[PDB]
Amino acid sequence: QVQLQESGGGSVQAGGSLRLSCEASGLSTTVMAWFRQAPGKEREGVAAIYTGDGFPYYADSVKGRFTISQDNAKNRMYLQMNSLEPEDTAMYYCAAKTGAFSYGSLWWMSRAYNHWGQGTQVTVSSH
Amino acid sequence: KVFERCELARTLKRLGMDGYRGISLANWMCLAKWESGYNTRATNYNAGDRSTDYGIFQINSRYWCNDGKTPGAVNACHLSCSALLQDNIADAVACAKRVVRDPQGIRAWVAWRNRCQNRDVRQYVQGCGV
Ligand SMILES: [Cl-]
Ligand SMILES: [Cl-]
Ligand SMILES: [Cl-]
Repeated sequence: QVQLQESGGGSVQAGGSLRLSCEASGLSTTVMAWFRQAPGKEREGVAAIYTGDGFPYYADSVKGRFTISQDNAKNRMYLQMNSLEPEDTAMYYCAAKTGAFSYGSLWWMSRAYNHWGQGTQVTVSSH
Repeated sequence: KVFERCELARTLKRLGMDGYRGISLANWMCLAKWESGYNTRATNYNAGDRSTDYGIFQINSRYWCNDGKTPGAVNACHLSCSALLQDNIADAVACAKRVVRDPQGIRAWVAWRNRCQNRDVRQYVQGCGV
């Protein structure tokens, strides 16, 4: 299968930044993503990136502030989180696919992913 | 047949192209756009080796499909090229999937390298709900 290992995370003040990384081992991935579970909200796709062509998707709420990228040499994906706001506070989870999206399955749907990281805490506080 | 943009997006999605070997639906769309303008009947003859490119992905008859008139032809997709000229693109999708299992992946197509790679391709799927 595919073992996912998350790194990064922590506490930061609004306007600041954090870089999350996720490394895959095992089967080769077709798609890697970050999901997040904010307090008092339902879980949610944050950004996704296709392993083969590097095409990225972003949730509306992080567009222009977050950047997802990768280094296939190291089977490693990165989420650069800039201009962080309190509402970005959440558990962030790495996710991966080893195949295509089924019809009706969108990049932001947790059901579309078969492999998950253990979750990384990110806490943003006001100034 | 000439597909409409979102019509084609949904169709390729249904045929399992979105994320196939890590290639996004957006890039497959850009490929179809810049190979044939989404036209299943498209053909391009290459007087240089007497081969022909067929269908929505402009798959070439020397290596990939059999058109019975290309010298030194291999039929790696094991398909009649005529199969790549049909309104239903199931066979074309399977052959395109085969192409990209080669080391180049989607870079096999020089139009993709020049018209898609390094360029905006989000425009091809925007608003389609795929
Ligand atoms: Cl695949
Ligand atoms: Cl021959
Ligand atoms: Cl095949």
